[PDB]
Amino acid sequence: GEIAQTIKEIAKTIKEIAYTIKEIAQTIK
Amino acid sequence: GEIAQTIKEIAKTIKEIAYTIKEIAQTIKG
Amino acid sequence: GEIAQTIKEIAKTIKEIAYTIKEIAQTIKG
Amino acid sequence: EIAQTIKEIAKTIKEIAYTIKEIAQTIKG
Amino acid sequence: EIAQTIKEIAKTIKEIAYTIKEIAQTIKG
Repeated sequence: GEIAQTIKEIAKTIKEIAYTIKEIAQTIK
Repeated sequence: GEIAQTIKEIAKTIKEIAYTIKEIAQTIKG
Repeated sequence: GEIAQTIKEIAKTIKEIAYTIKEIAQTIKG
Repeated sequence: EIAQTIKEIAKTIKEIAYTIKEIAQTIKG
Repeated sequence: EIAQTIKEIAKTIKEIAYTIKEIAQTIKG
């Protein structure tokens, strides 16, 4: 359903952000 | 409908953030 | 209601973050 | 549970918003 | 599960909050 699919999309995108910010932390530290 | 529309707006904004943070990571990466 | 108000607060804060990360990208690289 | 979890998310996102503003301010002329 | 997905989002956002603080400390330190 539309609510479930949107929440899944949010969860996936937040995990992408978490991976990118970890890559930034690795480049800097 | 208000809940569906608001969480869609949140999803779109988070996708904007995901693109920008990747641009930042790439500029600083050797 | 509490759920509606919290989701509104989340949406507003994420928009603030999206603008700050765009300002970081602009300051670093334009 | 749902109300409390989304309140926790709202608070954590406000913490992130403060930290990202600190980063933006340090690098800005 | 809606509750479980929102809990997973809350956990990922807490990871992001920690990582961004580590980045801010390395840049400002």
